[PDB]
Order: sequence, then structure tokens, then C-alpha cells
Amino acid sequence: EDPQLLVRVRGGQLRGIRLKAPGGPVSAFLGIPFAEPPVGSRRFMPPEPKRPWSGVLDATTFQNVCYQYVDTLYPGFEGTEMWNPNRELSEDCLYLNVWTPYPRPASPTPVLIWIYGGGFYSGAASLDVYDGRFLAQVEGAVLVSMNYRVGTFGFLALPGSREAPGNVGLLDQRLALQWVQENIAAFGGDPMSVTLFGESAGAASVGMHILSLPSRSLFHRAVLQSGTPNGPWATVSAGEARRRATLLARLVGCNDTELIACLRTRPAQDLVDHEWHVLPQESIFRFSFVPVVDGDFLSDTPEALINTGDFQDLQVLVGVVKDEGSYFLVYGVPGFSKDNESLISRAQFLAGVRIGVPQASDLAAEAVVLHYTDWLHPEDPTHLRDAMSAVVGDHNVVCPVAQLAGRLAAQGARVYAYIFEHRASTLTWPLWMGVPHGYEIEFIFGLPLDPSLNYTTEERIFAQRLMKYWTNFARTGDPNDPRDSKSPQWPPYTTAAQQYVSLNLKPLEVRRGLRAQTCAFWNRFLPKLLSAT
Amino acid sequence: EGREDPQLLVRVRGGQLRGIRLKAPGGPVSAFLGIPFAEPPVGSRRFMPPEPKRPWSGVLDATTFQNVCYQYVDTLYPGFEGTEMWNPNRELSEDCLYLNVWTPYPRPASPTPVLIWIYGGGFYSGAASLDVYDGRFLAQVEGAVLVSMNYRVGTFGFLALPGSREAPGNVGLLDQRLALQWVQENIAAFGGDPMSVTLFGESAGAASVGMHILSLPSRSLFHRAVLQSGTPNGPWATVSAGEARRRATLLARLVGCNDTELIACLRTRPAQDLVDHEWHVLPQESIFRFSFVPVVDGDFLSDTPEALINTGDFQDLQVLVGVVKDEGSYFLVYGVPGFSKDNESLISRAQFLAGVRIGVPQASDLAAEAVVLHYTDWLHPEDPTHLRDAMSAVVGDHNVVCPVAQLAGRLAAQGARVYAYIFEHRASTLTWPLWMGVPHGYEIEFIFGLPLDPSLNYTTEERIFAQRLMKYWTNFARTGDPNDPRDSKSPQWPPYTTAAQQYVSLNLKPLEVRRGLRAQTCAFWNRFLPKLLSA
Repeated sequence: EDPQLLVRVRGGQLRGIRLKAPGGPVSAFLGIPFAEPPVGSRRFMPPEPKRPWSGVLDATTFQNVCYQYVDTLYPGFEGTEMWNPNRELSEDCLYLNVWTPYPRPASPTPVLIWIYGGGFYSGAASLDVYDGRFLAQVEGAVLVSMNYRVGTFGFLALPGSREAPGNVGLLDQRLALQWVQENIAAFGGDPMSVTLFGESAGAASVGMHILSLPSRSLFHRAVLQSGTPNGPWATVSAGEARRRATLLARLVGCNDTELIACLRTRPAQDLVDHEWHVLPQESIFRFSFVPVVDGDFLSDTPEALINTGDFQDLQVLVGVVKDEGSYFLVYGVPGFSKDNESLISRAQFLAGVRIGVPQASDLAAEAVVLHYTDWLHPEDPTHLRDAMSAVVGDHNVVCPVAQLAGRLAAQGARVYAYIFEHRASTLTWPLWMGVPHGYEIEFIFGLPLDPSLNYTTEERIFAQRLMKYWTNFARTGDPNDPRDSKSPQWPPYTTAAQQYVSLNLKPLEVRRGLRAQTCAFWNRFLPKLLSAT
Repeated sequence: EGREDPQLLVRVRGGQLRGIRLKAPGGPVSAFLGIPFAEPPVGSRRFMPPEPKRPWSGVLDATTFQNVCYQYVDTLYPGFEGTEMWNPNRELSEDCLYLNVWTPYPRPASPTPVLIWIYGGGFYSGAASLDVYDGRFLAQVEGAVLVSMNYRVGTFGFLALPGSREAPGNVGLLDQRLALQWVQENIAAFGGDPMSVTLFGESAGAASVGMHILSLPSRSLFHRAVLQSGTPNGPWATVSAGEARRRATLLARLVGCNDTELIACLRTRPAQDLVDHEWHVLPQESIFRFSFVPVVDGDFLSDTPEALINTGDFQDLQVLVGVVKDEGSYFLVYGVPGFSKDNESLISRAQFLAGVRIGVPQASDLAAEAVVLHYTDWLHPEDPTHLRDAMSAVVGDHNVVCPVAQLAGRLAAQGARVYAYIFEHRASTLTWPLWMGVPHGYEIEFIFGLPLDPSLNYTTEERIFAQRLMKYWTNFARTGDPNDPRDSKSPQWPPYTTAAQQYVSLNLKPLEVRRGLRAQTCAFWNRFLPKLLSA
């Protein structure tokens, strides 16, 4: 019975497990319950604190993955399977994971809290790419990650009702953050230095914690990788949420109370089976059950809240990968596949656009096409393919990120921005997809430090750089290495200079303007257009 | 005759002419100036189609430029050479339908390709007698036969009550066509070849050339065409029948005047009173808009130029078209607040938003918004230097560069052989400020070879440059190809095509080939803006 692996938290005692990281051991406490299982009459409801337990809770293994749709586009393909659940599905899934240095930090160590992505309909804290042992061993970080409910279980809402108020998946995250405040000191973590980071919908979640008052006392700094609370996919209105719920109810054979009671009797997979059938249009990068503007968790739209908020007290790191959109094309756009070069025609490009920008009027869709067409080579299939990706990536991630960065900087926040440009040597998706959505994560978490993974030595050096930026940001709100003159420095993003850095194998290079012209089109012009036409 | 220079006596259909022997740098040329080609369109003939000049008796003296057509005189910067060079240099008169001929001296042996110049001036001004249009250099150095004609401008040339008998519209264009007919009948008397006639013109002259291309009756009067910084399509070169009617009747009201009675009253007004009110009938505060221009009458112009270029067959057409580096700059000082020739015209973002409304006068709020969004530099949305240059670009792109791109594009896609250029050399003698770059109209003096005149103070490179340009233009006139057959060592000027979109830079350096005539931005003006109009 190793005393390092024994911890007492408010709920009782836990036993962790000593894990091996390439350069030493780490203590891991996996599958720790932070809420009462949200099952039965608790489905769709806010989470409740876990009841205390007797004896020593076994925390040596990952708990179940929250019930969710499982990707079947390319069965058995590593590129898709790496995001698929790697433990049993169950509605009983509200557990978190802690990694710390072995032995446990002598002084209170900055805490990093990871919130996974997966479009709010999927994901799990137990995936290999979220392995916290590297950051724990190399950087001496305390790293936390929670499961939170996704899809219907996490975001189905009949706004105003008592039994499906919406946003309970975000309340799961918040409960887990509360748990960190109350318990993390027992592991050596410093509750007074907590940094949230997350990718895609996890980044959007981080963004919503920034914009929700009760969350603000649970962390001090934030990192948003390739996702934002503002933008086209991360939220829905009360009315559109209500619409999607009652439609799903109808689809599975079901006054709010009675509607929800009948939904509560449905086996989990019955709900998932119809999840994708409630979207208003044929689309990509669009998800049926996501956070809802309830006037509660989110008092107004994220757009409104970032425009009017005071962010003086906030430090943020935000960024995008080089090819945000490519991934999503093979999930809905005719002409695209991981198996060929997806060279498309002009007609297929105009088709792709109505799908990639599903809420666009005819005129707006024409605007997009004409903006993104290269008029020197209007019909070149290679350009058209790359343009289709750019449209999807720009509309859904890059421009929403440029918008957020700008509002935050303009309203007092300390902001750092990046674009991640290195394509992993181990990547299984075709070359034409470039650096796809989500493929910076394995580098931030430091997976290349594991020799059995076959990353190149330059990549291993790269990963170490990124872990430094992230953990330095966690420690100080500034990703710059304090023990390093010469670099050059990573400057804050401001509305004046608009500086950000490229992250890749070469040293930091400072650039200005994050797709400035193109994001002016999306952020300034298109709104004016659609609100008229 | 008896003791006159026997080489200067010529007979044309209307009678005998005596020309004058002029000195050009490299030798003498023959000039026949102020030849009448129409009955004076005065009195009851105001607003009417021209009638062919009736024969005269004796020897008409043709040694001096004739009257300039009655027009507005520019007074923005009185005494300033930059404006005065474009002002009338002979007496104003409604009796102004005369043309000019320069030829080698002695006149050519075999029949020589003919160049016909059509001056610009917004359809409200201009004259064939200006210094920058001096035909002596092309005649002497290239052996060209050069013809230029006066044509009515302003109300006199373009006031229209469409459908009426007394003011049918486009009479200024019919003056041009009458002069083309005169060339067909008479130019062989000077050694000119009526079967090789190339039209060239700049600004409204260029738009005029484009309208002769689109007008069937003019099509048997010429064989090749050059359009410099102007097009028959675009926002300023034509008005609708309704808009012309509206402007004519408003102008009538302003001067105290059933179409017949209205026009009859207009014919009693002194020329100057019409000129004094012509700017007052424009629909909005604007620049690069002119009150009385060609009208889509369904006669001379069977449909809008846009419709005609979109659907015409242009197999038989050889055309040279181009633009200067800074088409819009000149126009800014004539009405965009913040702009002047006498300072750097650094402007604010607010002055930019206002300038856009004036420079794109027909835009709705949303459309103006699109323009401001597109042209703003979003790394430096507030920089006064960038904003100044963007304002100029907005005006140049909207009025010239994108209409020319559209024209070259449709003509090529539909059979025509098209050559395209951008002219980038700023004259060492320019009197406009540096901020204006290479302004609208300032290639003309190079095409006509003025830098060959030692007394004008051009540099030796400019002289050599002028000679190259004169070669391109005359080669194109001779063969429909600007390239020199002998000289293959010199870089070649490829045709412009929809597939490759190639065009050349004209400057002190050897031809450089480029692709895409503001392709992205012109996609905005030519493909998107019109649709933002169906909404």
C-alpha cells in the first residue's frame, strides 16, 4: 500500500495507481465520482454532488464513457477510431481523472483542467490523446479531466421546464470544477491557480464558463483551441432547442412534464438512433443537441456577452490549426473522401457551400462562392477542394476565433493567439486534408515523448516546446519562457497590431492579422446581408 | 493655284482643299485641318442628326483648326496646366462639325492604314484640336494617315427626348459616324486606305469606339478598334431612355421651357445657358457621372451595351484595350471632400465612407457597405494614406478597370481577338501631385509621340518609350497584332484569353506579361454587385 497513491478527499478515501512516463513515474487517480449518477429520473437533470463513500474507493482505472453516438464512417480506421469511446457506454459516467507528479508536489502546483471536444454529442476524458501523464511528469503539472454528458443526455432542453432545463452537460463541467476547488489541494494542486483548456466543443465550453458568472470563481485562466462559444454551431436559441426536443420525442413515440417523463423511459440507444434526424437542414459542422441560450447559464447570446463584457481580469490563449474544415467535408459533402484526392468540380463546390453554410440564403451563398473562388483559376478542382475546406473552417472556427480574440482584447483581456501548422508524421488521413481539426492535441499532451509511438525526434522536441508554452501560460498567464531570452517572444494579440504566432517545427514567427480580410467578410458583411437580403 | 505648294492641294467630295506643311522633329508632314463634314448643326438643326456638308466652291483653306463644340469650360484650378491642357483651344461654337487629317509629306505612294481618333471628355467636353492629340508624330514617324473629328458634346450632342423627332438622342455619336463615312468616301484622296481603318479613343472616346462596334451601321466603316480607359458598358457611358427623358425635361425647366414645344423652346435658348445648367440635372451628388451621354434608344443602341456584349458574336473583331495605373485619382478632386491637388489628401475613415457614397452614387446602403468592407485594409482600417488610395481605387475600379475587364472577358469568350495592357509610367512632366500616380488620360501624350518633340522636355527614355508605343499601336492598326513581325527578340504581347487572362505592362522596362486584370476585385464589381441589386 503505497502512501503516495492514497488520498483523502471530502467524499472519502481513494487509491490511485503509479503509472510509468518515459522519464519517470506519475500518480494517477482515475474514475473518481464527482456526481450522483444521472440515471433514471435524473436523466436531463442538473447533476447532484456525489454522496460520501466508505472504505477506499478504487481509482486505478478509467470509468465508463457517457452515452453517445459512435462514429461508423470508416469502421476500423485509426483516424476515426481514435475519437471513439474506449470504455463501455453508460449514462452512469460522471467521473473525473487526476494526474500528479510522483511523489506528489511538495508545494501547491498549478492545475490544468481539460475539457474534451466532440461536437457536444461525443467524446471522453479517457482517450489516449488526452493522456495526462506527460504533462504531469515533464512539467510537474497537476492535470484534471472530467466526463460530462453529451447529446440528448447532456443538452436536450425544453427551455423553461423543470425537468429538462438545458445545459446540464455544462453544469457537469461546473460541478467538476467545484470539486477541484474543494479537493485538489489534497493532491498537491493549487485551487488558486486553475487553468481551463479544451478543444473544439471543449473550447466552446471553456468559452461558456468565461461568459457565465457562477463559473468565474472556479478558474483563473483559459485556453480555447479551435472552438468558441460564439459562432454558428456552439449554441441554439430557446425556440430552436424546444423544437428539436419535441421533434426527437415525436420520433421515438412521445405539456413538458409528460413529454420528458416519456423520454425518461426510453433506452439510451433509442435516443441516439434519432439524434441526427432533428437538424433543420442538410449540413456539416452542425450538431443537434448543444448548449442553449436559456437566459440562465447563458444570460444572453455569446455574441452579445462578448460584445458587452468586461474582461480586464482575464488571460486567454486561443488558436486554430491550419486546416480547420477539411475533416468535416467527408461527413456530408458530395465529392469528398479520405480515400481519393477529392478533386471537385465547380458545380460540386456550389453544392458544398449550401451544406457547409446551411443557414445561408441564396444571395449569401453566392457571396461565399464568389469570395472563395480564385478567379485566375475558377474551375481548377484542386483550388475548389481547398476552397471548400477553407469555407467550412473559416465559417465555423477561424473567423469565430478572430472575432472572440478581438472582442476580448478590446475589452481588457490579455490574449495570446496562434496557428498550429505542423502535420503529424503519424497522421492517417490523406495529405489533402493538411493539418486537420484536432491534430494539435497529441502534441500539447506530449504524446511524441512516448518512443513507442514513432514520432520523429524533431516532433518530440516540438511537443516539449508546446507543453512549455501551455504550462507557462497556466503558471503565469504568459506562455513565454521566463528563463529564456531570445525566441523571439510571443506577443499579446491586440486589436491594433493583431499579432499571433505560427506553431510548427521552425522557431516562433510573428504574424499580423488572422485572416483579416476574409474574416471581415464573415464577421462584418454576411450578418448585414442575411439580416435583410 | 499657280505658285502654291502643289503637294498640299487635294479634292474631296465637297470640293478643293489647301492644307499646310508642318514641321515634325524628323521632317515635314501634310496637315488638312478644319475640313467640314456636316452642315452646321445650328438653329433649327440643334439636337438633330447631322446632315452631310454640302459642296463648296473654290479652294477651302484647311490650314487651321476649326471651332470647338460648345461646352463647359473647366475652372477648378484656373491657369493650372493640368486642367488647361484639356480645355478648348479655339472659339466655342455650335458650328463645330469639322475634321482633321495628317499624312506623310509628300503623301503616301501606296494606300496607307488609317487611324481615326475619337477624343474623350465625359461626353460633355473635348476637341480634336488639343495639343495632346497632335497627329504629326504618328504621321511622320510611322507614316500613318491620321484623322480626328469634332463631335457635339453635352446637351447639343446628347440631350434626348427618346421617341421624338426633334431630339432622338445620340446625335453626337452620329456626328462621329458621319465622319467615318467621310473617311470611307474621301481618305483615298490623301493616300489613305479605306479598307484598313482603325478607331482609337480614350475615356468617352473609348466608350464611343465601343458603341460603334455594337452599332450595326457603323460596323462597315472600320476594321479594328482600340479602347483606352473606357468602355460602352459600365456605370457612366449610357443612360436609359427614361433617365435621359427625365434629365432633358429637368434641364428644360431650369432654363424656362408635348415634346415638340419643349424642344422648340430649347432651340431658342443661347448655347451658354444650356451649358450653365447641365451639371444640375444629375440624380445624386457624384463624381464620374455626366449629364448628357449616349442613350439606349433601341436604335443606334439596340439594347444596353451589357446585353449586346454578352450576346454578340465577335469573331471578326480585333481589339486592343487597356487602363492606366490610377484611373480614379483625377476624379476625386472634383467632388470628394478631403481631396485636393494642393495637398496629400490624406483622409479619415469617415471621409472614406462619405467618398464611397459619392463615387458609387447608385449604390444602396448595403452595396456601399460591401464596397467599404472590400476595400478597407483590415490590418489598418484607419490609416489615412491607405484610405486615400482606396478611395481612388474604388472610383477607378468601378468606372474603368472593371468595365474594361468585363469587356475584354466577353469579347474574348465570344470570338474576338483581344490585346490588353496596363500603362504604368508617370510622365516626368506631370503637373498633378505624386499621390495621383498615373492619372486617367496621361498615356495619350505617349501614344501620340509628344515626347519626340525636343522642346517639350521629356527624358530620353520617355522618347524611346513613346516610340515603342507608337509602334505597338500602328502595328495593331496595320495587322491586328501589336507585335513586330521582324523583332522576335523583344518580348511578345500575347492575346488576352479567358483561360490565361494575360495582359502586358507598358512602362520604361521591356514588356512584362501578367495574368488576371484585377480578377478578384472585378469579380466583386462584375458578378456580385449586380446581384446585390436583385435584392
